[PDB]
Amino acid sequence: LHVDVPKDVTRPTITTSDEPDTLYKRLSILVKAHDRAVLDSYEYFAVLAAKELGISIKVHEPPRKIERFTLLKSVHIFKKHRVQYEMRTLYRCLELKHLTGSTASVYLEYIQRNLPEGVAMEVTKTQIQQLPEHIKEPMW
Amino acid sequence: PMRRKALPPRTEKMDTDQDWPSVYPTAAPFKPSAVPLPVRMGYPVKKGVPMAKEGNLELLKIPNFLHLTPVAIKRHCAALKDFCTEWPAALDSDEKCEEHFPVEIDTADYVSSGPSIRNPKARAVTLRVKLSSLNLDNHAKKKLIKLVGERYCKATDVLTITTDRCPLKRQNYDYAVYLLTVLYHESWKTEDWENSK
Amino acid sequence: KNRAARVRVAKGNKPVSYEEAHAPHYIAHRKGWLSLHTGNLDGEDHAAERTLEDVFLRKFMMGTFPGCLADQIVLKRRANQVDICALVLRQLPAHKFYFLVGYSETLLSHFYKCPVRLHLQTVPSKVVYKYI
Amino acid sequence: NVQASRQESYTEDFIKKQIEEFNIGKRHLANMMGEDPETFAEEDIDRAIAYLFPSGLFEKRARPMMKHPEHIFPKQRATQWGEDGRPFHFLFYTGKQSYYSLMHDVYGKVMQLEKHRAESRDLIGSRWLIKEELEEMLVEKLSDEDYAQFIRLLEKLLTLPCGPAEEEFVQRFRRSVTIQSKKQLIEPVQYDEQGMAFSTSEGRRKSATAQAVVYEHGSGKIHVNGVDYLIYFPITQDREQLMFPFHFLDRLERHDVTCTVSGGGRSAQAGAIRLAMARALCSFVTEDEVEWMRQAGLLTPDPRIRERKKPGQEGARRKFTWKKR
Amino acid sequence: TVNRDPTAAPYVFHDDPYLIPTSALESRSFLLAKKSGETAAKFIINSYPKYFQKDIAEPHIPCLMPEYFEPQIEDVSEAALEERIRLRKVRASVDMFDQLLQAGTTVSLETTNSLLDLLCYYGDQEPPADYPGPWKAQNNAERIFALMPEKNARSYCTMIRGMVKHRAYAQALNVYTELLNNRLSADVYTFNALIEAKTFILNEKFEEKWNDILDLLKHMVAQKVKPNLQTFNTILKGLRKCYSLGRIPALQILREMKHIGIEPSLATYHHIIHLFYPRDLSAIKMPSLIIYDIMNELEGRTFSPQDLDDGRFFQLAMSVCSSLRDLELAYQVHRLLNTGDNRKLVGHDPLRKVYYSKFFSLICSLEQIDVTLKWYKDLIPSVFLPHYQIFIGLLQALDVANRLELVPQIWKDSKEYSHTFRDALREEVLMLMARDKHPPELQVAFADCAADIKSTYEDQSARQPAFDWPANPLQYIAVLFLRGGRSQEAWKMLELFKKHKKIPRNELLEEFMDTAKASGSTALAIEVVKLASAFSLPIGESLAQRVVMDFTVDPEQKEALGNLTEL
Amino acid sequence: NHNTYFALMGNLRFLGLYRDEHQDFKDEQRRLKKLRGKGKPRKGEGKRA
Amino acid sequence: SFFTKLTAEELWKGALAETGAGARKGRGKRTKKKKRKDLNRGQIIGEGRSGFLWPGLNVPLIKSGVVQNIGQRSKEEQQKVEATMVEQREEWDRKRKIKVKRERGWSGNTWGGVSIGPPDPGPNGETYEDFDTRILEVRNVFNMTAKEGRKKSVRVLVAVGNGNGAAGFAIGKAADRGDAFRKAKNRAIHYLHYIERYEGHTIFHDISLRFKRTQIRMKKQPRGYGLRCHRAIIT
Amino acid sequence: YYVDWRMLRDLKRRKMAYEYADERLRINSLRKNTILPKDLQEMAGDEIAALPRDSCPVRIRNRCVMTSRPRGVKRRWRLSRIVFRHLADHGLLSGVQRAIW
RNA sequence: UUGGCGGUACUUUAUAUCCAUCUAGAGGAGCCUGUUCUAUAAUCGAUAAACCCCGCUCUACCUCACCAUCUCUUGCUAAUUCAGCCUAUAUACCGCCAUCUUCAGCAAACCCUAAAAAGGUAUUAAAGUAAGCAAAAGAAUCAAACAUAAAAACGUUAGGUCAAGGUGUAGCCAAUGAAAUGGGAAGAAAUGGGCUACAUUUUCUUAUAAAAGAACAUUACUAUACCCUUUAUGAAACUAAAGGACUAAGGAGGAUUUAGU
Ligand SMILES: [K+]
Ligand SMILES: [K+]
Ligand SMILES: [Mg+2]
Ligand SMILES: [Mg+2]
Ligand SMILES: [Mg+2]
Ligand SMILES: [Mg+2]
Ligand SMILES: [Mg+2]
Ligand SMILES: [Mg+2]
Ligand SMILES: [Mg+2]
Ligand SMILES: [Mg+2]
Ligand SMILES: [Mg+2]
Ligand SMILES: [Mg+2]
Ligand SMILES: [Mg+2]
Ligand SMILES: [Mg+2]
Ligand SMILES: [Mg+2]
Ligand SMILES: [Mg+2]
Ligand SMILES: [Mg+2]
Ligand SMILES: [Mg+2]
Ligand SMILES: [Mg+2]
Ligand SMILES: [Mg+2]
Repeated sequence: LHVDVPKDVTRPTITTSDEPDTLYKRLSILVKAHDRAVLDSYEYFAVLAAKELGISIKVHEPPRKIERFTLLKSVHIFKKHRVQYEMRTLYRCLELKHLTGSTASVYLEYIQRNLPEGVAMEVTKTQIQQLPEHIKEPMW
Repeated sequence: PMRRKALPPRTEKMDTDQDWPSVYPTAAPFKPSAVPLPVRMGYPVKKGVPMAKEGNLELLKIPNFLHLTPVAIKRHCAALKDFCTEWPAALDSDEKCEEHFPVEIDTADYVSSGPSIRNPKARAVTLRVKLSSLNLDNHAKKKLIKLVGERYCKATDVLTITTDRCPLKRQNYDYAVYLLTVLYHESWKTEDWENSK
Repeated sequence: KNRAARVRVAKGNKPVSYEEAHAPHYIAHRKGWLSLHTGNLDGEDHAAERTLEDVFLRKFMMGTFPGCLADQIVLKRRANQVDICALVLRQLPAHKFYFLVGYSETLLSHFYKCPVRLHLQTVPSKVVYKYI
Repeated sequence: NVQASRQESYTEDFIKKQIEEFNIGKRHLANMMGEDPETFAEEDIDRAIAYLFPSGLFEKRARPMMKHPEHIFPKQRATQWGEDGRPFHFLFYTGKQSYYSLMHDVYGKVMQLEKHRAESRDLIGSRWLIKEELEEMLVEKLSDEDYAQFIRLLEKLLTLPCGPAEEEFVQRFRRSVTIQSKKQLIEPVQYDEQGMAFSTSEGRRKSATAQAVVYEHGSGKIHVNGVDYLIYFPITQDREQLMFPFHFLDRLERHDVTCTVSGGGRSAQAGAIRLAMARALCSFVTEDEVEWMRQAGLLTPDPRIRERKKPGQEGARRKFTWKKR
Repeated sequence: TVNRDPTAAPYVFHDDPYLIPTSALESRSFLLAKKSGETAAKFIINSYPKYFQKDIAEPHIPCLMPEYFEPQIEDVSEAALEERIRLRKVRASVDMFDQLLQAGTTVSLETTNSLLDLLCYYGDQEPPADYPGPWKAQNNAERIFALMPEKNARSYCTMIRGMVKHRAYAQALNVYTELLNNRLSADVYTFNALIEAKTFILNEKFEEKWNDILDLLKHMVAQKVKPNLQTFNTILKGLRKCYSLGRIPALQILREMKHIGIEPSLATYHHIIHLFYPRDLSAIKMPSLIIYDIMNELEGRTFSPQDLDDGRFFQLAMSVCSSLRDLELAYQVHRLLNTGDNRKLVGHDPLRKVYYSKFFSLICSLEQIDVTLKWYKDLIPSVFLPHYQIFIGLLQALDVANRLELVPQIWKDSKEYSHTFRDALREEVLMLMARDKHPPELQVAFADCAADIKSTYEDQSARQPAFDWPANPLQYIAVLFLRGGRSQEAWKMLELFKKHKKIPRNELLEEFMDTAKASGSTALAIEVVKLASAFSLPIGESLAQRVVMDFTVDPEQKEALGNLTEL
Repeated sequence: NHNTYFALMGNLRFLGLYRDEHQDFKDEQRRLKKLRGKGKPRKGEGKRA
Repeated sequence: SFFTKLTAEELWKGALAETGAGARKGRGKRTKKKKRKDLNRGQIIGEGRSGFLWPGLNVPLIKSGVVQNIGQRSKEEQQKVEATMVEQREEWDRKRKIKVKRERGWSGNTWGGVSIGPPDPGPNGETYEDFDTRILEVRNVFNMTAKEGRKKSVRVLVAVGNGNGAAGFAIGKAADRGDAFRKAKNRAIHYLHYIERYEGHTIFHDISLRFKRTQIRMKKQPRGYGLRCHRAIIT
Repeated sequence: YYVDWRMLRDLKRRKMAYEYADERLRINSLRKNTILPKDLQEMAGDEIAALPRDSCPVRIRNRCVMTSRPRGVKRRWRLSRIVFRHLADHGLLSGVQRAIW
């Protein structure tokens, strides 16, 4: 828009509660896809998004898995003649560190809502909390 | 009854200094009439060039990132900063975290495509605590290590409690915390039969 | 001789699209997949239900747009959203397409209990990759 | 009466429009990616297209492309005659006006040199351009006999006395030959906390992988996976394989090796260590010796690996019994 | 973060060149066809529910399940009547209520009130629906009200509201009198309906009528009932009848609204504007200034739906700006529309196109051409597809700014919006282009535009059996061809004056002659004489003599020219 | 649910919102076969009494 | 089941048995052969046996300024629309059998003497509408091949002329008869003799000749004598 | 309509095994142990036998959902080898390709 | 004249292949399994090369399509004088394949011939030419190469498959359709493939394939048979596994033949 621009855009209401926040020591995001190029583009979007919000991120590529199975090519007899099929799974692991519970929800929503078709995520949150108050003091 | 005629593509009216994020606000399929790029895709025929964007099923088959561009992502995260909260500065190291927060609770989420959001693996929870963090007498630590069996790792001195028996994650989480309390309190208790070791 | 999904040679007068020209061994090499979901990835469930839904969704669109489909449809699943991307010939009047889009979306959203959207790109005529 | 799509020959106005659309495309692609249009380059274009249109097709000719029209559109021979219909070139009716125009020039040069009347190896390590390269220069298609005749005529030119004009001419049809360097790449020499020198190298035999850490000074103490080599390798043939690198260079009892081999069987693990030690031992030997090792098989990775089984037959090559008739 | 895409149609419309609405009629037709397809699917889903019953969605989605609207409770009990009332069936509920009375089974007063609510609100008529109303003295609602053994305040109140909704003002007032005699107390909603009744009724004396409505307000304080926003909005909407005498009363209400603590909404200002700025206002000499104060009051505020006339405000505010010819005020009104999410209260289809049409027309008239083109690209087509008169205003603005080089471009845009065959627009484009002389490059560009507008006339002629080429377009298209290196085409167009029997103008005839002199073609010069003879124009003879002196005529030409001179 | 698919699509074909090329093919083969006199006999009136 | 239903293209391909082996080797005395039909020819989108009326699909979306709603035709009205469609369906079928007569040649079952039209336009739009083509012989010769055994080609002899002195002949061979007609017709236009006619109706003098073992004895005749010659010579 | 009468019988077998799953579990639990008197186990051995034969879950056969083929089916997609190859060879299965290696 | 043939010559030749060369096998013994035959009240199809652990990555009921007995007649669907049919024809077909084959050709548009049934090359060139499919290239086995896979046109064998599904023609419709219960046997006879053993480069035990201690011909080597127990799955053991005994035959297999670079 050249001349016609919003004046005071409405922004969502964020209210700070009195409950303490979760503390995630680690947060591993394992994305899976049949296509390597899609993971490269998603890895760029996720690393850029993390860096813009202040999150610390690292990336590595777990070894790919190829599952192969054999089928019978003909409809009837001709046993020795087969057709083989495979499904390839490729992985990109985004290991985040030192996240509060509010930072991990907004980030995961933003990147989960933009998860391309054919891509599956496996978030593995690792929370750190104090000891139970009963355990803190031995009681007989 | 004259046939309807298609308008010229709107890319023709697009300036080179436009606000592209506005053109592709959200994930959409590739629209050759809205993408102002002479992109070509397709294995070319001999003495031929790759196919053009209009009527290109291959470009439609791609999960494009037009909505997610470096300009959009930076403008998006600028809005999303208000949501984030600051990590406590004091916990600048992993060792510092173990001192004040010795208990590590592992929970897993799964995101897939389908009508149902249910995955059986989301109920499982895993608690990890180091016995050094627990206040254990020489008697207690030996009793704690014998009861837990293979859950304790001598090399790392970490006790691992994995709870998936309960249906929900809030139940499995509360159960592992319960298992720790009983094991700790039981370890301190001394039974008469223990003197016969 | 192999017959699967192979449009055979005649006398150089048979138009074939890019999708039809390429035999099965070019899948993942020269041409991609028409459906993209997460159900065939490793350690994923509900492959059978995604595959059955696709078979129906393709027969539904063929009958609902009889003679108006220039090429096979592309199905894209994100979260619980379904997206159908079809190349459609410009045969029908414009207002008729608006009727069939509203109808096909509402009907398939109340049948599979997911949000279904239809994306139509109109071509002047079928695009010919090569004459074989 | 054949009805197939004709060649869509590209006129100059067509390609000119394809270059204006590309020039407007770059300004849009630059605006999308937030880069400066003036400096945006072909390399940046390919990177931007790969992000915005991720494709995982194995063949890269089938992937999305936004290239300058010159790269994609095949450059075609233009019209060979004017509006009046008179061909532009006097050799038009031969059908190979460019091949025969070149054979006309070289035959006229040969005649002047022969009429008018030193070492001919002005250029060394060069080859004659291949037929595919010549065809591109002439912008037309040649036969094998057409290529062979062109070379025989060019060879005759070199035989004769050649002024600097001839040498420059034949040069245009000579392509520089690059002789691949089949020589070993020496490893670095790191230093330990104690200060001893040592080099490291990896080795792979079958499915086994090894990481040796040869030390410059030692008494011949080889430890595999924190164990001695007599204990780890109870078979003589495996120990002999570890002896080959040092024995060959008469360096037995002069180095201390620490190995870490994981994967494979007993023989594949000894072979993997042998290569890893030979590559690490390169840093402590003269270049003449490194070539001596290469010519003895010590530095070449063995490519022989287990072959896959094929459906319809007993083994990788073993076929099911042909049933009696 | 994202803003409106200026080069795209509204998101509702399908993003394909074949499927983009060219005209405003197609915009409504395309959406109505979409709504029709949605209703065709909902009909099938609600008529064959057994095929739409398997639920595979976790979490469960209630809004994607088949609906059931017919009562499934067969037994005749107070509970069964309550179900029908919940489903809002009017006739079935009356039958089961009467059957319950026939048996004599007890019915709760609250349940009997739920029946009256349904009957009173729908006025005894089944709810309107699509598938393959004054108050009636003898009706179920009034009958059931009498049969009621025990009455409560709500029962009377429901009758008063339903009567007023269905234009039973006189009866509703009588029912209220009964409520007072029973010593019951009404609610705010009932007081609002009663005020709506006194206003709609025509009272001979306004002073009496106004004092009556105030009496209803005074009884709202006696009964400890506090007014709401709708109460004041209802009073102001009634006052719009008496523009002259409602000004002082109307302002007093708004001051009382703030003191009470009720916040004026967009609807409340919509009514004050109507009352102070009449559309049929003869006294335009000295208009009121209240509109300026209102916009200052609402500057930067965000508004939400709180009344049924909130949408009307913006369309009315822009209209008042156009009447006053104040473009500064128009920016304030549009600026308010952009704050927050005020855009949602612009109006519906009838009022959305009036606001922007009024807005853009004011911009073109009173704004610099440079800015006028910025607004043009933003609003069109993204916001609204304009009618042809909008383009005539834009072309006139270009003429006033001495920037006619853009007139060809405006034509190309007009063709997308279904103005290709508009006679009024085509006559304006050619007129401005050919009104005065121009440099050679500009004339060549105008000639190409003139050629395109000629094809529209040509194609229309071929398709239609009976076609008339209007005289003025013929002159403009011919002049432009001569001036822009298309003289050969202009000579062919000279014959079209005779084919359609249009009288060539004196200016055009002499222009053709001037070009002929430069060309030096006597033959072409005589061609002009031929057409002049056809229409018996007096100047034709003078033109023939002019040719005699301009060019050397061959003896054959002398005989041919002499014949035409005689003719 | 093979009954839901077959019944639902059949109802849509009768409402004019779906076109079954397979059914239209079979419907015309029955029409031609009946004209040839090879149509389905009525129940209880078969060749065998 | 709804999932065992195939498309029309696949149904007709199988039922017609065109690609089947038997047809390729010509092992049937073709008769009563199935004829392909398009079933979507007269079907309008939005029209069903139940007769429902769908605004925006099969009926006007707005009528006389009123936004239409869903409706259904009465049993009588639907029986009329159904009847009208049957009439159109039958009308097309009768037209399929209707044909336009073409003059026979020397005999009813022979190609000799049959006009096949003018030759095709030339390289630079050189039309030959003034030329007529006639067939003089159609032969089914055979070449024995290892792959195909007896293989058959169509050898056609044609003559062309403009009726004004210019005429020519050529032979065209192909595997398909239609192709042999095109090859011979366009080849003969490249071999146009010009024949001298006395006064435009006869030869200048008697002509006796032997070509190989064929003898021809032509005689010049007066006007009104007509052509009294071999049928090929008359053509 | 299901593909054939064999698929119809299987569907009923699958719907009657679901109804009798809890019952056949509770009764069969009394038999799969050594802690209860053998008289009770012999009586539970007959209560399970008396249940209808179609409740028995070993009488279910996995058939191609589209062609009702009893053998050749792939359990992950519930399709026969012939039907699977038609969808895979046309690019209609998401991520399935031919195996070249 | 073309093709096919020749106990007609003269040259190339095959690359785990025609001969020679090399290694381990089949052919003999015992078992497992297919087929044929016999045979049963009791499926079907494949059945030289290109069937014979083949459709089955699989039959106790189910599966099942077979036999016997009993039963149902608008009998899965929204509607239908309709539903349904594993009924006949793969010699009506689609679909999906085998085979020559990793063979080098196929088809189409032109052009030429003292006529052409056909044929159309010479490179120091003499009538052939310009494009498609196959091959090639490319991609896959996640550096590189090689290799392996994949790929392989048009035709040949009316090759295989109406029983994957669909479908043309003909046939059944109180039955050739639907459902229930119980059965679907048997060889030991020929033959195909496989497994195991016949041992000393072996047998058992601990380790780990290093080394050591025993065993080593009458029962030593040596049964995945029969039989006898226990366990697993199941409602059902008729199935599988693990032990126990019990032993038989087997002493490196005629003609001939399979595979491997
Ligand atoms: K076949
Ligand atoms: K046997
Ligand atoms: Mg082997
Ligand atoms: Mg006859
Ligand atoms: Mg059937
Ligand atoms: Mg089973
Ligand atoms: Mg051999
Ligand atoms: Mg044997
Ligand atoms: Mg057979
Ligand atoms: Mg059975
Ligand atoms: Mg049975
Ligand atoms: Mg039967
Ligand atoms: Mg056959
Ligand atoms: Mg290849
Ligand atoms: Mg046969
Ligand atoms: Mg059948
Ligand atoms: Mg059969
Ligand atoms: Mg040993
Ligand atoms: Mg023994
Ligand atoms: Mg048991």
